[PDB]
Amino acid sequence: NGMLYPQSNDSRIVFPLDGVWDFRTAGEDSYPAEWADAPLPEPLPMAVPGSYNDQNDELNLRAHYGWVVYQRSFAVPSRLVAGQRMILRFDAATHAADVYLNGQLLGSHFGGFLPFEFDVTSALHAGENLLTVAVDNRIGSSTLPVGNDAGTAFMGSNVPAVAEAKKHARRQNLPNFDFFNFAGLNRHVELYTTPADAYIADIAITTERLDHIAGDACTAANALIAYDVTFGGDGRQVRISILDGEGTVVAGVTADIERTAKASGEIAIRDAKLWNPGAAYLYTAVAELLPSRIIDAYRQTFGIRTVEVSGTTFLINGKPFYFKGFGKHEDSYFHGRGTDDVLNVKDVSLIHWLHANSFRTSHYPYAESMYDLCDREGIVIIDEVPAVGMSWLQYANPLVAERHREAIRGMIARDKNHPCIVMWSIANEPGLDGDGERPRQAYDYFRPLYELAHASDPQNRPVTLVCCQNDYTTDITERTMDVVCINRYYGWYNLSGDLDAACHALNIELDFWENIGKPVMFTEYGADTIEGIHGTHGEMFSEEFQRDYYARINAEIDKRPWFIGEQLWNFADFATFQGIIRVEGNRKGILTRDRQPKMAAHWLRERWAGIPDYGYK
Amino acid sequence: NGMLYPQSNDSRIVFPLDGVWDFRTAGEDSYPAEWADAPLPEPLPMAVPGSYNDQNDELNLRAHYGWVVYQRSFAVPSRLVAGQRMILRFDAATHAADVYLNGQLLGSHFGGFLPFEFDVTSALHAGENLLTVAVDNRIGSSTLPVGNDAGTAFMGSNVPAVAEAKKHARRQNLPNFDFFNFAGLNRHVELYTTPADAYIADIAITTERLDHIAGDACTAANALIAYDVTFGGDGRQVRISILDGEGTVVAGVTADIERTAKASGEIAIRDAKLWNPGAAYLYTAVAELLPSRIIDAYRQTFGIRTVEVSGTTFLINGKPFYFKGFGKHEDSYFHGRGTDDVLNVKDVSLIHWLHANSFRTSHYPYAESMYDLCDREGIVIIDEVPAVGMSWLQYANPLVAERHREAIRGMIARDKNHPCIVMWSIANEPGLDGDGERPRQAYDYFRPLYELAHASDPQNRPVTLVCCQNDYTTDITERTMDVVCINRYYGWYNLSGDLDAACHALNIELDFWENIGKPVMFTEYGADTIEGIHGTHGEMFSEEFQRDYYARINAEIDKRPWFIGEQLWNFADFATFQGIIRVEGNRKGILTRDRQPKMAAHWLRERWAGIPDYGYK
Ligand SMILES: CCCCCCCCC[C@@H]1NC[C@@H](O)[C@H](O)[C@H]1C(=O)O
Ligand SMILES: CCCCCCCCC[C@@H]1NC[C@@H](O)[C@H](O)[C@H]1C(=O)O
Repeated sequence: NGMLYPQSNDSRIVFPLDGVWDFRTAGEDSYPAEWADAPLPEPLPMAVPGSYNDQNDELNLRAHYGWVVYQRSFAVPSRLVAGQRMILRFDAATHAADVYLNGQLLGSHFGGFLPFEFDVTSALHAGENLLTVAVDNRIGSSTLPVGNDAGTAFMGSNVPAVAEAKKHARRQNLPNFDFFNFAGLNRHVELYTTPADAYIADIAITTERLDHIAGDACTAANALIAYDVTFGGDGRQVRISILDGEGTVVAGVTADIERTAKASGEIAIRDAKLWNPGAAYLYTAVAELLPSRIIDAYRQTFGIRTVEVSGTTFLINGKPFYFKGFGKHEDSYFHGRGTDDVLNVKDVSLIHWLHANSFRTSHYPYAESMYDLCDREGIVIIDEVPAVGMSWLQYANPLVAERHREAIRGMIARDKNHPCIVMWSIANEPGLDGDGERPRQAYDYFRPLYELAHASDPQNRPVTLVCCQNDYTTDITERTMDVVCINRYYGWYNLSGDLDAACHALNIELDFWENIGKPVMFTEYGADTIEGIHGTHGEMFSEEFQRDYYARINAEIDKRPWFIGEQLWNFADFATFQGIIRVEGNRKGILTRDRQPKMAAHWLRERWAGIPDYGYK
Repeated sequence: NGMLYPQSNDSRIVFPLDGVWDFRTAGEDSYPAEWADAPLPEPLPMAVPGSYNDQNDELNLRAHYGWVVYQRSFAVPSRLVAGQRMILRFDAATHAADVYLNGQLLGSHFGGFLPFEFDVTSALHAGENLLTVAVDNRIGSSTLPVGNDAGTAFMGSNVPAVAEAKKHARRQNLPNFDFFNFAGLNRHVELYTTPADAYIADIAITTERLDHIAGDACTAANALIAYDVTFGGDGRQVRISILDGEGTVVAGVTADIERTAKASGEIAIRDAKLWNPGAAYLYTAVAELLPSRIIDAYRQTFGIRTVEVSGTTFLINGKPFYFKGFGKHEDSYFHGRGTDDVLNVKDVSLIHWLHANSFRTSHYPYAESMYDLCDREGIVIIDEVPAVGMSWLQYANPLVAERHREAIRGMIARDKNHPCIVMWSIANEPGLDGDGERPRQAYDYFRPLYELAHASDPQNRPVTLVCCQNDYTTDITERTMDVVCINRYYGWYNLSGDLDAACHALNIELDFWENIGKPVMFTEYGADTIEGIHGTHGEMFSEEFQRDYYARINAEIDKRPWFIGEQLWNFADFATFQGIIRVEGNRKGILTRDRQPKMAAHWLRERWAGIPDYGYK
């Protein structure tokens, strides 16, 4: 269950397997298994980590349907593997993968946005090893994210010629979502080692209680934190040291390991330095398994802070927080969905430049490094599983339910220790409304997932579901979330270009949510905007209209004390499937795809500069 | 002298140090020494490998002048360093660096585009190590590439207000070159191990002779290759096995090591499979130092092919080659000059898409991985040192001369084994013409560098100097190169917009080069072009004008049998210092900065599809 990011220390080494691999496209529903037995014939180069789709302009890999096969060789010193447990970890293979080492199938995985690993201790041998990874890009009615088994894509555009032509068209992934289906080895691949006899398998750190939080929330007189360390392998003990920002041990305990091996307990820290948005502070929990050498160790970063929904407020360290930010995407020009830490570092700086304080991982868990980055940079995150494109067809499918539970458990197991994460999102824009039994069916599907998210998170953070612009009067699910997160496009997708009418409609629905009495925030709202299109009276697609859009809508939500956040759509223009409403993709970015600020970004920067993280409402 | 890329095998391990480091800007001519002794205070995140300049939009790091300081911690298992030689390698730190480990100065380096390394065997210790790297971005009259000590920039735009304001302006780097001065840890950083007592320090493989090359140049009846293995450390022997593309041992010898410890010899390869443009074939030379636990090994890729200038022809494997391609840059939106193998892979695919066969590393050696990529993809390279912006002020400067020799020796030492490299360039557009002694001074400066390039390369490839559009009648240097490489902008920088006149002037200079009797090629020609600007009669900056420009110019050089190549400027739009002729940088790319094809790219693709690598002229 534990998926601690690979670490190098005196007991452990990490051997990265990133670089330029060999690559071949394969079939729509199969690939030659014998490619695992020998070097790929006539291979293409393919960099990893990275989406494969934009890495070859001779081919049209964006149109590819089905399987591809990656391959590379590697060798490590015998003395490095000797006596060690050898683990091969894939940070992400999108969407499904079969992995072979030296011709042996290690196993398979389906989640396209969460890490998986294999014990390769016995499959490894001395000298060159052959690692073959088949990756499947297919989406459909039983995958998360959701594809369509027939028809059209998301927001897509009677005639007999059409029916016949459609029946013989080349097979394509038909996504029920608005972002391009970038596939492949999107995140890092690495071999790593642990001790074999006994080893640290998982660590969970929680902030249990804060006593006498300072007025500025910089410190608390006392902080009670809890630790939970799980072990694998096989009067044993683990030592736990708490290190402050300077590396000073400010607390330490030695705990007994009890048999499923586990050690758990609490630690009191006086004058604890708290983690806040805009003012990060990180401790390190060092776990050392006890017996020019010693034994196993792991260093787990964490931050001390509480999160609590109280009435219509969202309290971080007892202070009323206001979200400023956006949904993002892991999306960029050559990498596609490939992780890029240069871009992550830049984007975090841009979030500061904008005076935003938060974002949501729309619509899939992001690369782990981005959460570490936001931990140290004081940026708050809503962590979201790839459950986008869902409707009643999915709710009745047990395989989908299991994959959804897998995604929630996987995300929370991977990300539980990040102080920057303050809330979980269990879906984006599922079908929730309508008549007959449909609302009840949606509720019965999502409620146990809400409960699972609460049970899985030792910190017990709030849980939301990001809601589509729907009939809010027949939707009975969204109102039961801890925070109401709504996606609204009044004035863009309806009442188009009419901001007076858009504001009127918005205010009517806001009267509804006011009456609901839950804290509410925007998680999406915006307008496609082509940089350089200008007007004295801004029309749809102009920079001025995007600017006007946010000025009008935000003036309306400023009047509502129970409206605790504004996350717009989107941080930056991003790639989608082609279609009549997509001008080189989705253009609702306040930044261009190359991260350049449109007029609305400047306006928002000015607004957000005057809005404090705490106490705005 | 040897700088073999770090390799992992049974005798060696590589520990990458890439990732998100700590970072601070520092002073114009200094940095705080105590930053090397303890964790950086209030650090910024900075991804490495990458330029730092575009990784923080809160700061204006493009305007930064002077030093910055990088830092990170790392730990490796004691059992892995035990008894090993520990080397810390920097693939590139631009432009100069001081490196510290655990408070100790390891040493310094100048030269922003070639690797350097330090023996850290004694400076390393158990647990966390603190690695600090100060990086200097300053350029001036004694650096390569060349900066200006005062004035304005490359192609930059008496009045007392101006003189006085200039004297008090913020200090900035003033480039004598047309690409932005991206600085920092542009390429990978890694720790690696070798055996300590004796180890392989360098390998050189050369194609000495080909007997009876096949008609299609796919094979030769016999290939004589030579090996040269250098050792460090301290009846010893090294075994050398030659592996073909399938990993089959096709040849092998055991050689004696003699003292500077060295083994050298020749190997005949029967029915050798040759490396050609558009049809790569690679062998591996496995060098194993002879005495569980064994000794030392390194696997050196190579390709079997000859390069020979004969009269006005450029012969690869005895066949008359024609260059199709462009100058490139290592340049991209967030990385700056940072190496990005996703982008390298994509770019190589685009080179195939265009039906080009070559490029030049304008204006600095590229990341090593790109040469490996071109080795396997059959793309020919002209390898160039950062000697750009040079004039007579530099030729009289001993420090410049020494740095130039360092760049040539370093480049060739690093890159000698790549079959894709067919030619060295010792400078781009230096001052060579004029009256009095200036031409002779230039000749006396460059001739020994020409000679040095020939002496340093065991393959003895042709050597060129890429020549500025100058007075070809007083230039006495360019005509003495092995291949004449000219940069010409008739119709753009002069005879502006008049393609008839441009072609007339071109034909007059071509009449000059016709009599020189050297093979001649374009290494630059082009027109700034803003994608989306159109006209029925294309004017400067329109897509049509760029297209017309290449159509007319190329029609003229097609009439000259001695004109053996066309490399245009540039592959893709790239970042420059700001100025009145730079619209978001240099826009002479036939592709946009995001690698999208302008009209001229389609036209060129069509032309190049009909031009064979061999036998065009
Ligand atoms: C009156 C009907 C209103 C329809 C509301 C549906 C809006 C969905 C908006 C979409 N929501 C999800 C996101 O991934 C997409 O990029 C975003 C978009 O299209 O820009
Ligand atoms: C009338 C003749 C004036 C001299 C012409 C010199 C042209 C130099 C061209 C420049 N040559 C070098 C290259 O790095 C630059 O990017 C390129 C350019 O500006 O586009």
